[PDB]
Amino acid sequence: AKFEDKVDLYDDRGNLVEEQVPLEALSPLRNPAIKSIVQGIKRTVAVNLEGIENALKTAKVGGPACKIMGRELDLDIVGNAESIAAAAKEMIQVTEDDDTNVELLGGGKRALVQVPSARFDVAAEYSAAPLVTATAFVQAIINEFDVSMYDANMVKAAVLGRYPQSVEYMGANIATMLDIPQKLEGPGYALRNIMVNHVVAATLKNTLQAAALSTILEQTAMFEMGDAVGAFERMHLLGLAYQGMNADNLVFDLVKANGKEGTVGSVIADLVERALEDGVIKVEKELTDYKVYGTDDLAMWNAYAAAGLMAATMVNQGAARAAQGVSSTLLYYNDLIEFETGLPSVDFGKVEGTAVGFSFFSHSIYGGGGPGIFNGNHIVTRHSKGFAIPCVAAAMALDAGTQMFSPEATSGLIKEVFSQVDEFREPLKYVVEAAAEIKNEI
Amino acid sequence: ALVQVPSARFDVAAEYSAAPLVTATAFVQAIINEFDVSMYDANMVKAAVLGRYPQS
Amino acid sequence: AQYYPGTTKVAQNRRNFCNPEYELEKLREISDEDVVKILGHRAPGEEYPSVHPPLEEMDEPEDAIREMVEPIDGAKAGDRVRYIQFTDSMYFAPAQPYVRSRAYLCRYRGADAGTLSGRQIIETRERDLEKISKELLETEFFDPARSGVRGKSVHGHSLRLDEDGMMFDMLRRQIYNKDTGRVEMVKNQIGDELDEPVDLGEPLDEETLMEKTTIYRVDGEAYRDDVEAVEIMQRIHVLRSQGGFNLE
Amino acid sequence: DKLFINALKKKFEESPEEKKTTFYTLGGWKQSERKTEFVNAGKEVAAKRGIPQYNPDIGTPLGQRVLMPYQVSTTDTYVEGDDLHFVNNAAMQQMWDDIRRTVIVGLNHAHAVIEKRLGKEVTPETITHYLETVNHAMPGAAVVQEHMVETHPALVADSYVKVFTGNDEIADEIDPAFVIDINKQFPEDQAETLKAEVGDGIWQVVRIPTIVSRTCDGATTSRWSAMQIGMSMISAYKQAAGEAATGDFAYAAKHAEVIHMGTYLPVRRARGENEPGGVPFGYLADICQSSRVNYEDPVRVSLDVVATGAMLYDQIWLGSYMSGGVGFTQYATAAYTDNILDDFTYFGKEYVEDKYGLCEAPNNMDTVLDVATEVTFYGLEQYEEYPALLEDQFGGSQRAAVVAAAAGCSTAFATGNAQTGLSGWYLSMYLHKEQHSRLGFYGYDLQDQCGASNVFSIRGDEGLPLELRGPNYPNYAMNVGHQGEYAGISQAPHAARGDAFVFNPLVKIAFADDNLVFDFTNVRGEFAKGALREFEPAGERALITPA
Amino acid sequence: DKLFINALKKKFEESPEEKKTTFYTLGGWKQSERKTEFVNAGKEVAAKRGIPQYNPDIGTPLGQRVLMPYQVSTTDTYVEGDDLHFVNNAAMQQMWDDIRRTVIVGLNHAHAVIEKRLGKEVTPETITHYLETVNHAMPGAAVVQEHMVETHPALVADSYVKVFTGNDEIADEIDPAFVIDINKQFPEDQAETLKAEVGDGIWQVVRIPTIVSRTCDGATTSRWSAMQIGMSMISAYKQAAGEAATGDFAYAAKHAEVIHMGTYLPVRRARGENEPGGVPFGYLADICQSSRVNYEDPVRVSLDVVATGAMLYDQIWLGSYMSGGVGFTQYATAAYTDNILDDFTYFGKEYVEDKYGLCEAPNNMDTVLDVATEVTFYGLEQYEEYPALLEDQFGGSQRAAVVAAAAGCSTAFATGNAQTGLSGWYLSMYLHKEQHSRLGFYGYDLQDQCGASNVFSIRGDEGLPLELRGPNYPNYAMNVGHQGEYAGISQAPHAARGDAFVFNPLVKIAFADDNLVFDFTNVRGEFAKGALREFEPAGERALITPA
Ligand code: F43
Ligand code: F43
Ligand SMILES: C[C@@H](OP(=O)(O)O)[C@H](NC(=O)CCCCCCS)C(=O)O
Ligand SMILES: O=S(=O)(O)CCS
Ligand SMILES: O=S(=O)(O)CCS
Ligand SMILES: [Cl-]
Ligand SMILES: [K+]
Ligand SMILES: [K+]
Ligand SMILES: [K+]
Ligand SMILES: [K+]
Ligand SMILES: [Mg+2]
Ligand SMILES: [Mg+2]
Ligand SMILES: [Mg+2]
Ligand SMILES: [Mg+2]
Ligand SMILES: [Mg+2]
Ligand SMILES: [Mg+2]
Ligand SMILES: [Mg+2]
Ligand SMILES: [Mg+2]
Ligand SMILES: [Mg+2]
Ligand SMILES: [Mg+2]
Ligand SMILES: [Xe]
Ligand SMILES: [Xe]
Ligand SMILES: [Xe]
Ligand SMILES: [Xe]
Ligand SMILES: [Xe]
Ligand SMILES: [Xe]
Ligand SMILES: [Xe]
Repeated sequence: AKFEDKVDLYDDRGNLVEEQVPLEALSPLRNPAIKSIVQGIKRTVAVNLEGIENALKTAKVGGPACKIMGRELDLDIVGNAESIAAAAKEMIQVTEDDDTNVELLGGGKRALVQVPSARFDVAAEYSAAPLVTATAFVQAIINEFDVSMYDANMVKAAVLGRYPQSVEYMGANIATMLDIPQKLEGPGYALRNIMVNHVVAATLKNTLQAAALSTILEQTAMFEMGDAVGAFERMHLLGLAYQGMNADNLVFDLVKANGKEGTVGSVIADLVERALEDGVIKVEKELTDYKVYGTDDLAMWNAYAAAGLMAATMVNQGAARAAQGVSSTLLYYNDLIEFETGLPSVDFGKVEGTAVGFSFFSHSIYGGGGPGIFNGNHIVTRHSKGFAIPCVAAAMALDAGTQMFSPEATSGLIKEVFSQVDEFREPLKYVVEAAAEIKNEI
Repeated sequence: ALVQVPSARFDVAAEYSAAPLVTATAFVQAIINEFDVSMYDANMVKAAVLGRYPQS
Repeated sequence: AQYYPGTTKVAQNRRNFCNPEYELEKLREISDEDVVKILGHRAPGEEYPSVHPPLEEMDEPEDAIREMVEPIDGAKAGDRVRYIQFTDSMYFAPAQPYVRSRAYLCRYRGADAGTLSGRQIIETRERDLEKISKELLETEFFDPARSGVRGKSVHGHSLRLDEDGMMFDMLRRQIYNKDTGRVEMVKNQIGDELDEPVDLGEPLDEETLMEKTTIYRVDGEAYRDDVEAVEIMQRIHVLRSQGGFNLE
Repeated sequence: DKLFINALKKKFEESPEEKKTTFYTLGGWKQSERKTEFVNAGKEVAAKRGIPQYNPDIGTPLGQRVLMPYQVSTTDTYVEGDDLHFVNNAAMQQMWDDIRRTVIVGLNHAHAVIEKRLGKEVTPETITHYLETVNHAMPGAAVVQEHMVETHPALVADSYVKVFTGNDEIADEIDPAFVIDINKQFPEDQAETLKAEVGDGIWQVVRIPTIVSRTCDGATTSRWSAMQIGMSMISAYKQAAGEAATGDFAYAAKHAEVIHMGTYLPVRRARGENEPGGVPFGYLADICQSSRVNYEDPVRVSLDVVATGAMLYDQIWLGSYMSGGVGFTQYATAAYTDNILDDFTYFGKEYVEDKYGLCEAPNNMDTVLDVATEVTFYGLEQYEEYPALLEDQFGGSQRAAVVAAAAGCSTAFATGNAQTGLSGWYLSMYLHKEQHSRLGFYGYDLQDQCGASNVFSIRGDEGLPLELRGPNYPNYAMNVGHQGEYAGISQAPHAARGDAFVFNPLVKIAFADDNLVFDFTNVRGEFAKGALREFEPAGERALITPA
Repeated sequence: DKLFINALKKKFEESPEEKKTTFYTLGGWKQSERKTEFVNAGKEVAAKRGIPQYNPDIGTPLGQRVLMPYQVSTTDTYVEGDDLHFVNNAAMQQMWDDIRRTVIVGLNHAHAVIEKRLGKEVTPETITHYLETVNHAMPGAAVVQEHMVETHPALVADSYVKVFTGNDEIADEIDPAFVIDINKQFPEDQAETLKAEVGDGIWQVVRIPTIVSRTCDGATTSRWSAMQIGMSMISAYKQAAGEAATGDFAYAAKHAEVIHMGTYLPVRRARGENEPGGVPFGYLADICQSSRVNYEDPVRVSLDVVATGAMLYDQIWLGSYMSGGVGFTQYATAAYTDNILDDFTYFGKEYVEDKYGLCEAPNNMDTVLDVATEVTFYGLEQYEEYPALLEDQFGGSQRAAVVAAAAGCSTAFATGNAQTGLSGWYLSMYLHKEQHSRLGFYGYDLQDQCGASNVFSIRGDEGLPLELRGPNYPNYAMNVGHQGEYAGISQAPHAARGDAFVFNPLVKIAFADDNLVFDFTNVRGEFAKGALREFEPAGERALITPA
């Protein structure tokens, strides 16, 4: 291992799972579960057969309020989903014994489609899962009913939308958690252009699991972006471990100590207290009735601070059961702790900066929206390198129904299909088990 | 310098930009460390390697 | 907790506003109906409108965090999220926008605090907002002349005062009575006329304003004279800079 | 006789069947009043600025042949080609500005936020108050803050917001000044279709100022619209001027229920929303309002769309956005002047109805071979029978687009399906290329050689109903003489069917408005009016200039 | 006295130091000549179009306080803030049009194709002939084909092509009408630097017509330029009109030796080239021509760049392209009116000059802590000592941008390095926020809290010298009160050093051109002239519209 840190791994309940695990057992570069989650995210597609059938029945294809009168086709797609799904699987798969998965849901209304990994070993990116799935189901539908050459193009429009006139699959009746590569704010951002609501949908509103999946996706993107390389690698792993994986039970314990009566300020005071006890910080000098704290390990202070930030979101937005205040917590947890200690806030102010504009663009006329529509690829929330969005995911998870644009409104298809994948639903359980199983191979 | 970024980074990556991005920051950091380039001048090493990104 | 550095009265007042163990001075008594009237989200005695069903009528997912974080009463009831917003004159109002937000999240649970140059806001569950509002209105958070409750048209924090020492208000929600020396709130925060105005008490004396204010000014206590407070801000700037480079 | 005979006889001294004439003795550019104006203007320009500009002695000497007048089809107006250059034609520029500066924005999500999140009531009275507020705010005026500085109302007088809904009773409770009345703008059968498509939905048609659209880009429109919608929602519904719920309105207005005229473009032709390349052919047909005033002549409806599209897609988009310079005036004019395309297309319509009856032909390849071959042979024979016609449309590309448009539209008249019409378009090209051993310019039939195979393909970036295709469809992204004709073929089967719209009913209604500056019910008449310098555009700065 | 005292006295009755005034008794909007004009215009506009528009009774009543006049800095012109709205100010619109319609295109690759691939000679004689051909062709006129319809020369009189070269001999050989003479437009030391940067290279400055730029978009510019370059190369150098080599010229003109004003933008803010978001801060500093006329006053040079950038980036780009409506005229005016930023910056220059001497300070954090703290405290103290000044710049964001700009520019004056100047900018915000317990609007210091850490970062989308940053730098992509000030800080160190350019010498030379419509040597004077409605823009359609 490159680094000497070890961490104690805890479950969502707050129970010790494995003691003294090398930090890099949690690294996306080494952890087999993270590799599995990331590859799953790349290759999974939800197909809305009911939607495809209704689009064809009405010729409502190609985007909102769009319809071509006279193109209507009455095909019983949902009635023949099994035959259609089986025919499509034969085209999607590379061999009979590979990891292709095609599973019908909702009595044939939706279909979870997992494209084989082999296809991606020889692909540049991830557009293979949506494109191969789309054409496979288009051909299966056409063959199922012997749709004529003259009408088949409507089946294509019903499945994939206005592409390629539009750059996106505008009006498509398939869904992925990744968006198209052209929409990346920068190279290596693909794992960041995953809406918070998609994560909350997949984790079925589980606070700690939503935090973990989001942290997993964000920090893995930091590796693909090159941010977690060289001098900064340890900072990002410690942030992944302590903020997203509940390492040493710090997030869990902080929430336990402040859940009944606590506030952002009380969580800060206990975190600062814990850091002193664990030797992470020490009094560097004293001013008039004020103590300036220092540290010989900024990366570790930042991770401790990242843990408290998560705990404060859970305490603050948890007490409100309303996600909107997470933009406030991300800001003033960091503002307060800096003047509490004299040490820089999480991500050296990047989280505070993201919170400033995040607050603005979730309470103003100019753009953004509710917390659930943001993501790491959003111009508003791309600035902190993994330390902010997982808190937004935890907050939306704690939301009891105060948001008009909730995961049910913008990610219903994700909520039905992606949540069926065990690794996506409970990533923390899989990543921790994988970490333990490689603890002595690192 | 010919650089081949390890296959392992791409098994856990969505696409292919890790190759230029991991290489760029690695060589940027190595140059800075080789000559102890100062905090005040290091940003020029970054421009020399990767250009006007991310304004462009 | 230290909250904030510095050796001026301002620094101490900033510390006091954040410290939950500091008892904010109660300067006036406001009726519950007057708070509901000032807020303007519902009529006094009107039922709390619900944004979603009660939490006990819902079956929340088994979630260790949900079980450990006690919801505020308004969230249990399913109350809407409403707001109260204050403008603070730069001429020595006791509370200022950053001071408020920092203090709110030290003192109050489930708070969504927003800070701006001419307005500071908190959003939370309606019934809980009303009790927060009572304290924000009754204590040294508020002065009837140098502070104003404004849901819109907040212009005034940076404007000169009028002949009476009142802060400018495009909508004149708070009226100074020159015959009595007291301030009355003729309209609600959004600017809708009230049937019965709300007595807001006498403005604080210029000497008391400087005693309680949290803004630094050359004609009060200058920030540049609070050398230890400036030093911590410079320290934070330097450490932030070094952390972002991290290749020394 | 033939609809183009009048135009040809006014263009030349000789009869239209005479295969010989005399050249070189016309005086060059001196034969033309417009070239004379240009030469004198060029002299004044160079003198004033100190740099040579327009100079007839540069390059080759124009006017060794007759520099022709052009009849704008369906009019009796005759102008020189320069008058139909988009730079010289304010009607053409305003047509694009009126599209570029328009966006459709729902109020349904917004009204749900108002009632569910804020707990306030939405009524026709609250909507009217909101609409009066947004019509103050949308041109650039303030409603909340003190010391706001605002746009000059007379410079932004063309900016406003209207609404429409399929619910007649709701519509009648809203102040009619703000309502696009579907019953008043559309014939009964079409109005019933459109109102049934919209149902209880309420949709805003927002038009931002032309002066802003010209100062900025098309991607400005939906943002500008959203800011002033947002401010008017704050004002009319008395929410905090910037609270959490305000964000829901911004997301609704900018994303959740916004309908752009055009989608953004990929990086090689990088462009934001509401640029010509993002406007699919089906939208273009629906923006053109011929359908609701000429619905008993499917040829007229289809060719009004062709004129709309040929001008926009070829002269402004491909001829400037994607290239520039002299540009592609004549490429586009061949499709809306001299009644040539009208003659060819009226022949096909009569052929289809005599043989099949409109829409009654089988939708298969048999109909494609029949109709497209017959109409192609008719069109090409006119060029052989009339030398004046062949000299008028001298560019092979011009003739290909006109002949194939008549063949394609006629095939769609027969089948009622735009996709078989598109197949007929490509067959027309193949027959044309073999008949005359020529077709268009060096790269004209890139899409045409790809054409046949991609008409009915279903693959990723190949398969798409014609109505959904547009200037960004891969094969179509580069070349003149196609896009405007494709929009016509998109309209053709729906015009024969009597359909109220081609692809989007909200887009159709959004331009059935009398408050537009350009009259989309009479595109070609507007082009003629612009040519004569009788069109008054919006967005001029005369009010803020010394003279 | 303070440079802003004059504006304060002409704005309010009280002396600038007075702490009390009276409100509510001014008559609302009736106090203002401009608001009265707007009210009457809205009445005429609403009546004429049949839809309510500007109405002072909508929303809250403006003018409970004094609606202030603004002095344009470095002028004696006083106008109401509405006259500095870009929609109401033709000078501001023309400034952006002159940038948007400009592209720089080398002739070096082209001349190599001519001699190496075609085997023809290039000489000053052929270059002049080509330049006479291209100035006929570039506005939209023909040089090769018969029967071409062209643009009206008077509508496109602002379009032309010039060249410059560092080789004085070659420059003298070319007809001076087509030459930007570096020796005549720059002082001796700057001219020598610029000529050494360009060497024997020959570069065209192409400006396409304003009327086209307003009809289309910024990505049109380099394409339009390339078409007419290509047509003029065919003509002047007698190649086949469309052979293999013709493609080499198009590739070189559209990609190989083209310099855009702005690079394209990513999808969320999808935009083509030559839009404001793509113009890096260093280019904007170099587009501004103050450096070559005010080079003995580094404050004046730096703040003319601030005015250039504040208007373009905040009012047109962020206030319209990226939002719209009333917009942010005041957010930008704070940086170029009432001589307020000038007072703060001249103080910092003087403070740096007394303590270090310009450019003699160590380039480290010690200098940042010293200069940015001192200047920040000076600026904020003025707002405390003068109540009028605080009421003048009533928005916290306005004060933040002005104070930090002076602090940043001052620090760069000391170090000669823009990156430490940027560090000072952020230090000023942290002190400002703590002094007054407020800073800007809801999301003003997103980039400012990221600021310190990202000034010296080297990571992928974090590290960049300030000159290379621009409106698309991630932290900077959203918010007013920064971008134009950043262009000033970018200029700050170069102005102190006497540098002829900040970031690109070709961009610097390309706007040292007396045939531009907007005079970039006196940006703020031009804004004042537009405010008075004395500026005559290009691109008007009056010639082709009725009287
Ligand atoms: C120089 C090129 C190569 C190229 O890339 N484009 C050219 C020229 C370009 C220039 C000519 C402007 C000028 O004269 O200065 C412009 C106007 C584009 C521009 N730069 O603004 C144009 N052609 Ni061309 N170009 C046209 C056409 C044509 C037709 C002309 C055939 C004939 O017999 O006259 C042929 C292609 C073909 O044979 O199919 C053609 C080729 C050519 N075209 C050959 C020159 C041919 C020659 O030496 O005469 N164009 C047309 O076919 C009609 C429309 C016409 C366009 C102007 C308008 O639309 O009004 C113009 C479209
Ligand atoms: C409604 C919002 C929420 C939002 O997203 N933008 C608003 C309003 C928006 C609107 C106001 C137009 C109108 O009045 O109808 C416009 C003009 C943008 C637009 N849509 O055209 C604008 N603000 Ni605002 N906005 C401004 C500002 C401000 C300052 C005003 C502080 C004060 O004391 O007056 C504060 C932020 C702060 O406190 O720091 C502010 C907030 C707010 N601003 C609050 C309304 C506050 C209120 O109730 O009065 N703006 C400024 O700080 C100065 C520049 C000014 C902008 C207009 C210009 O640049 O000329 C305008 C920029
Ligand atoms: C955030 C983003 O909005 P969306 O969340 O994508 O709707 C973005 N707007 C902006 O950045 C607005 C900037 C100008 C208005 C605020 C200036 S402080 C845009 O439209 O692309
Ligand atoms: O001559 S080409 O066929 O290249 C096209 C002329 S527009
Ligand atoms: O109140 S907000 O800061 O959102 C508006 C700033 S223009
Ligand atoms: Cl678990
Ligand atoms: K830290
Ligand atoms: K008003
Ligand atoms: K010519
Ligand atoms: K434009
Ligand atoms: Mg080690
Ligand atoms: Mg569990
Ligand atoms: Mg404790
Ligand atoms: Mg070093
Ligand atoms: Mg005749
Ligand atoms: Mg015959
Ligand atoms: Mg007085
Ligand atoms: Mg004096
Ligand atoms: Mg976009
Ligand atoms: Mg001295
Ligand atoms: Xe994969
Ligand atoms: Xe497909
Ligand atoms: Xe670090
Ligand atoms: Xe809600
Ligand atoms: Xe990098
Ligand atoms: Xe029709
Ligand atoms: Xe300079």
